[PDB]
Formats: sequence, C-alpha cells, structure tokens
Amino acid sequence: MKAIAVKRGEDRPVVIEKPRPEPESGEALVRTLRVGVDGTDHEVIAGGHGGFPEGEDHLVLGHEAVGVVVDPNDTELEEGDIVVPTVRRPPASGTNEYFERDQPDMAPDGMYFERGIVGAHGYMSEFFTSPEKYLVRIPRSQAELGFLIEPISITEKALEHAYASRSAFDWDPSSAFVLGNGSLGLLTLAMLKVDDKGYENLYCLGRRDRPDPTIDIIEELDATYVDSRQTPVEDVPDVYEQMDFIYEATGFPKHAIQSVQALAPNGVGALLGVPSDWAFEVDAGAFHREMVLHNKALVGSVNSHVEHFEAATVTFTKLPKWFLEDLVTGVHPLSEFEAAFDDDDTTIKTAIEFSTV
Amino acid sequence: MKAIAVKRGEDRPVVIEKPRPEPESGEALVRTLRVGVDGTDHEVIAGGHGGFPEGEDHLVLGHEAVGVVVDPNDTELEEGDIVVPTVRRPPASGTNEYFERDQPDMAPDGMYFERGIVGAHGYMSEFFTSPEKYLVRIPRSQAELGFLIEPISITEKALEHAYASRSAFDWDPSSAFVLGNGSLGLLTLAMLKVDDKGYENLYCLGRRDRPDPTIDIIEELDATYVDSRQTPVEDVPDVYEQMDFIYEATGFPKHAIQSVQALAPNGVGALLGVPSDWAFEVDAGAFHREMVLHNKALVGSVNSHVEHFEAATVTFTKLPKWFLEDLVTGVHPLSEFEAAFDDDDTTIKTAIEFSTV
Ligand SMILES: NC(=O)c1ccc[n+]([C@@H]2O[C@H](COP(=O)([O-])OP(=O)(O)OC[C@H]3O[C@@H](n4cnc5c(N)ncnc54)[C@H](OP(=O)(O)O)[C@@H]3O)[C@@H](O)[C@H]2O)c1
Ligand SMILES: NC(=O)c1ccc[n+]([C@@H]2O[C@H](COP(=O)([O-])OP(=O)(O)OC[C@H]3O[C@@H](n4cnc5c(N)ncnc54)[C@H](OP(=O)(O)O)[C@@H]3O)[C@@H](O)[C@H]2O)c1
Ligand SMILES: OC[C@H]1O[C@@H](O)[C@H](O)[C@@H](O)[C@@H]1O
Ligand SMILES: OC[C@H]1O[C@@H](O)[C@H](O)[C@@H](O)[C@@H]1O
Ligand SMILES: [Zn+2]
Ligand SMILES: [Zn+2]
Repeated sequence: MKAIAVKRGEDRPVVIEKPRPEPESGEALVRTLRVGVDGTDHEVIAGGHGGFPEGEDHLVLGHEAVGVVVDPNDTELEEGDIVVPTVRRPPASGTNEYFERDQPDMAPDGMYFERGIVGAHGYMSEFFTSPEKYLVRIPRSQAELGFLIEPISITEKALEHAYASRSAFDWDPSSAFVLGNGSLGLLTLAMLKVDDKGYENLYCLGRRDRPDPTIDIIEELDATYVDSRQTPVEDVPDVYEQMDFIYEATGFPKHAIQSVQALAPNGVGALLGVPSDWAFEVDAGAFHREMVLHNKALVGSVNSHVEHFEAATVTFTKLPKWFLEDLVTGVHPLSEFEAAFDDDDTTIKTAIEFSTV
Repeated sequence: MKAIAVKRGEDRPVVIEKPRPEPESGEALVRTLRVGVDGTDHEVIAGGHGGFPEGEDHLVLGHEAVGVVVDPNDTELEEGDIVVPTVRRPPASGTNEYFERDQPDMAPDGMYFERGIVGAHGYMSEFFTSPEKYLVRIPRSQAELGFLIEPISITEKALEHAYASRSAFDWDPSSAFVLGNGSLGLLTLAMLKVDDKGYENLYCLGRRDRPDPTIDIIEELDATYVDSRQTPVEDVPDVYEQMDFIYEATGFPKHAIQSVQALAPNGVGALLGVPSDWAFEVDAGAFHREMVLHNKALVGSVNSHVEHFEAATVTFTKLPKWFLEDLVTGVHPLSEFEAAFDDDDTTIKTAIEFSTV
C-alpha cells in the first residue's frame, strides 16, 4: 500500500510503499477515507515536535482520520462502519494506569505514543489497524468531513476542564476570546457560538491584512476580529472588554502569560498551543495579583479521548453548513497530495482523500 | 470604647476612643474576645494593601475575630452565642449580584469592602455590630482560638476551587508542597496532613537558619523543610520530587510562575499570596509547554464565605493540640497590645485579647 511519510534527515513529505497491515485479536482493519492536516503536523515535518518510531527510517504522518471498517475481525464492529480513531496508544513498555483507567489523554511524557506524531506511525496510508476500544463509530453522513471530529474533540476536552475549574461558584460568562485564526481557533470560535453557556460577544485574534478569508469567517460568525499588531492581548480590555473565557490556540508563549490581564474577574484561560522556546521580561507582580485578587484560573489541555469524540459528533451537527464549506479550503486526492501541505494565508483546513465510501 | 487603629500619615497602631455602636435591624451587638494578626494586617499598616474608609482619619484594624453576642436585637442569634464574623460587606453604593447570590468572596475590586482591610473599620474594638447573615456560630469550646477560623476558611475555599479544577478526571495526588512558613502556610500544612485526599509526602518552603521554631513545627508534622536559598522552587523536582499540589503563601511573584516547573503532570497550584510589584525574565516557553503538555492548572483564590467558615470548625477539631499550642506564640491583653505587632522570626501567630467569656 501507499503511505505519506517524512524520512529521517529529509524535509518534505514523500510517498513510500509498505505492506498492508493485518489485524491482531481485538483489532479491526480500516480503509482510510480522508486524513486532515493541522499545525501540529507541520511542526512534526519541521522537527519542532514529536519523534520517529524506534528503529524506523520514517514516520507515516496524519492523526485526524476517518475510515471505513473492511474487516471487523473478532470485534463488535461491523463491516462498513464509519470510524474515527483516537490518537494515543500505549508505549513500548506496555499499558499503564492512564490506559487502564481509560484516561490516556492525561498520561505524561514518555507514557504514551501518538499516532502520526510521536513514536508510532499515523493514518496517511491506504489501510490501518486499531483496537476496537480506540475506534469511535460516527454517523455515516459525517464521513466526508469526519477528519474534523478529532480537532472538535480537542476543544470538547479543553472546555470540560476549563468549565470544571469554575464549578465551585455560580459562573455566568458573556464574553469569549479565541487567540489564533488557524483551523483549531476557527473551529473553536464556531463551537463557542453554539455553546450552552450563552456567550453574547465573541472575539478572535489574528495578524492578517484584509482581504483575508480567515477574517471573513470571523465576521460572518458575528465575531470581532482583533489584529494583534494593532491591539496586543494585554490592551484588549481598554479597547474592547474584559473576557470571561479565553482559549489560546497560537502557540505563542507571550499569550499564555498576557491572557491573565485580558481576563475578567473570575474568568478562566484554556491553553492549547504547542509553544516554541521564548523568554521575555514579565511583570510577574501583575500576573500574580490578578490571579489571586480576582479569582482567576489558567488550565492547560492536550489530546482527548472517546467521550470527547462522541460529544464532537453532536457538536458537528450544530455547526453552520456555510462555515464547514468555508473552513475546508481543499480536499486533495492522493495523486496531488503535496497541495495539502501548502501553508499560505488562503489555505485554512486541508485534507487528503485516499478513497471514497 | 477603645479601639486599635492606624491613622492617616501615621506608621504604627495606636489606641483611639470611639462610641459603642448600636445595632440596626438585622444586626447583633458582639463583644470582642480575641482578634488575630496576620501578614495582610502588617501590609495594611505599611500602606502596601487596602485603604481607609471614605471621609475617616483612621482605620480600625483586625479581620480575624471571635466574639460573644451580647444583644441579639431582632435576629435569630441568642445571648452568649460565640460567633466569628465574615470579612466582606457591600460597598457604599449598596448590594450587588455577588452579595445577592451569597458569593461576596467572588466580588471584584470596587464591589466590596473588607472590614479591617479596605474601606471599612475592622474588629479590634471592644464591641462591634454585624448583620446576622455574616455572623457564623461556632462551638463554644473553640472560643479561645476562634480567631483561627477565618484563616482556616481561606484554605477551605482555595482547596475547594483547586480540587474543582481537577474534577473532570481521576486525580489521586500523593505529594503536597506549601510555599511559605508564615501563619497561613503553617496552618495549611497541618490541614493537608489531615486532608481526605491522602497526601503521603508533605514539604514546606522557607528561608530560615536553624534553630527556628517554624522549622520545628514543619518537622514535627513529619514534613520536609525546604530552604529556598539552597533549593529554589524550579529545582525541587531534581532534589526531592514533583509535587501534585502546590499552595503558594509567600506573596513572592517568582513563586507564582516557577511553581509550574515544580508541579507533577496533571497537578494544580493554588495561589493565595498578595504580591508586591516585581519583574524578571521568564522562560515563557517552558511555562507554556508544561501547562499544556502536562494538563496543569493554576488557580488563584481570595477571601471566603459562610460555608468555608462552617467547614473550618470541623477541620479545627482534627488539628493536633500540640500544633495549636506551638503556632500561637502570644496572646496579649489590650494593655500590651503593641507586642502583638512584633514581627521577629520567633513570633508566629499572635492575637490581642479584649475580654474573656
Ligand atoms: N493541545 C492540543 O491537544 C493540540 C491539538 C491541536 C493543535 N494544537 C496546537 O494548537 C495550535 C493551533 O493549532 P492550528 O492547527 O490551528 O495551528 P495553526 O494553523 O498554526 O494556527 C495558529 C495560528 O495562530 C496565529 N498566530 C501566531 N502568532 C500570532 C500572533 N502573535 N498574533 C495573532 N495570531 C498569531 C497564526 O497566524 P499566521 O498564519 O498569520 O502566522 C496561525 O494562523 C498549534 O500550536 C498546534 O500545534 C494542540
Ligand atoms: N488570598 C487571601 O484571601 C489571603 C488571606 C490571608 C493571607 N493572604 C496573604 O498570603 C500570604 C501569607 O500570609 P501570612 O499571614 O502567612 O503572611 P506572612 O506571615 O508574611 O508569611 C509569609 C512567609 O513567606 C516567607 N517567604 C517570603 N519570601 C520567601 C522566599 N523567597 N522563600 C521562602 N520563604 C519566603 C516569609 O519568610 P520570612 O519571614 O523569612 O521573610 C514569611 O514567613 C501573604 O501574602 C498574605 O497577605 C492572602
Ligand atoms: O501532540 C499534541 C497534540 O497535537 C494535536 O494536533 C493532536 O490533535 C492531539 O491529539 C495531540 O495530543
Ligand atoms: O485582603 C485580601 C485577603 O486578606 C486576608 O488576610 C483576609 O483574610 C481575607 O479575608 C482577604 O480577602
Ligand atoms: Zn491535531
Ligand atoms: Zn487574613
């Protein structure tokens, strides 16, 4: 079968050939339909995040996948089921308490692999296998955009933890601010529009000149576009308003620290970005004082698990159809796979199509 | 009646004379027994925190109080009830949603007064009044050390919020690290020893040379004393271990930021300190990366309310008797009130006695 991989020392994705895998007991064989590309994938290709499997000269890319079950083997899945795989798997040493208690998304560094990212091959191959417990059935009509279930699930987890942090008092937020206008930030903005908490005012930070299709999406959702070159995060309360909820999806470490100044009293910031190294002079006193005197919280979140994927299938149905059309700028057949890895301003969410249902 | 106050421009507490107050409808008259002194009081005297009541030349000090009801007026309290007052009261403008929903501890800057601290006279007077809703009845046998109920309640709130932040997954901590060896830090250390979460290893940060009575208390509780001059917070995981729970009670802003490096994966830091201004160069990337990739949280907390005071009466009963004896280094009659404001290394928790039951 064909697969899309990065090779050691090499800089770009290439096609390689590999044998079709065979499922072990408890595993199904899945034929890949479509696999998305996100900012983490680009960082993996560049060497900034993740790592190769032990003793392999390559890493098959891709972690946002949807496929169709072609051999259920000895599992309770059925032929033709549409499934989305979870990303984390036990490391070489074997299972541990995080996997045993069904919370691998909470496992620390060195106690997991992530398929397509660290220590294990991803899903950009014509076929893959996985244990049934890590395959989430989704409605058949979500198959075409089913690679979106994974990134939606990321936000489902982050919101669960951020909201838990505010559960000891009566918190009623009215404003939310998403930092970043990438595919995660834009998806999250749309999710916040339909969130049960009832946000009245939505804002999204970016650094683009008009005309720009990410700006168009933000404004079409009735949110306010904030240009960080004009209005830095710490200045936002003066120009706009204090934000009850902040979701950081830039990977820029200054935003992690400055978010505390933009937060309203009793607010929470959720941090999702995978950051680069960075040092600067911070007013630590201002950070400290705001956290304490105004009962603020900062919560970091990574990965997600089955319950979050399930929740994502419900959230998907609530998202506007125009939005899903505008977000996905290109779905490319395997013959033109290279195009999926373009990263210009007019490219938002891309995917590669391996096959159709 | 006599009261202990700081005067505008003046630098030390002095005795002043004031009329005995008369309770309005819904208020009781309370005869003060004992009033504690903490680090926040010292900061109030020095001008670093809080502020005077509008149009007054002085501020009566004291926020940690216990008293006996001498006139229940038209309330459901009884003559001779032992009560501890809460600290926050509505501002000049009147009630707001935080007071109406019974969560004044969540009110932001400018939407509350704190008695003895900001905008309203405290409890270091022979008598005071308060609304019944802000008077918490405590067991009569806790009267002598009843000024401890307030600081215990601070920690009851902080733990409620810190633990809420970890409630979306199965969190089982084994190690806790208290930053600071003041009266709040030491009380919190003892509370963590008896906490239901079942901490196995306790640690406390200070910067004292032996012999020192705070070090003795830490070790007598079977905790490990960590000298910040030898082992800074960020280095603690290398020398000792990563900490599941951190409680910051130093008011030093470097600790607010560096705590993230000492936290174990999935851990939380609670921030309580009232900080001074401070700026330094931080590895923001390291802060950001640890928060996200290891699902960490930071929660700030201030003040407390009735439910936390109630909980404190239960926690009080569980604290070792030797500990309460060693913590309270001096209870001073009003005739020697000045001694309560000494701040040498051998002075831990002090109080002033106005009367006895
Ligand atoms: N925690 C998790 O489980 C998890 C899951 C998925 C993704 N992630 C991470 O989350 C982040 C977002 O993912 P993504 O796929 O949306 O990545 P992305 O496509 O790279 O989006 C990041 C966006 O942030 C913008 N940005 C960067 N610095 C900015 C600044 N200073 N001011 C305003 N905007 C700025 C960028 O704008 P420009 O294009 O103009 O530079 C870019 O569009 C990445 O760090 C990714 O690795 C984490
Ligand atoms: N959030 C709230 O609702 C609330 C409630 C009560 C108190 N507070 C605040 O919480 C803090 C603690 O209260 P407290 O009454 O215990 O105050 P405290 O008596 O001043 O205790 C602070 C302790 O921290 C130690 N410390 C300062 N810097 C240190 C460092 N770099 N390394 C190691 N130890 C250091 C000090 O040691 P040394 O004596 O050796 O200098 C001191 O013993 C204060 O900031 C206070 O204002 C807040
Ligand atoms: O590698 C950190 C994170 O990167 C994201 O793009 C993936 O969606 C997550 O599953 C993963 O945990
Ligand atoms: O002023 C901030 C805090 O200082 C503390 O000492 C008091 O115990 C709290 O009631 C108060 O909210
Ligand atoms: Zn991703
Ligand atoms: Zn206090």
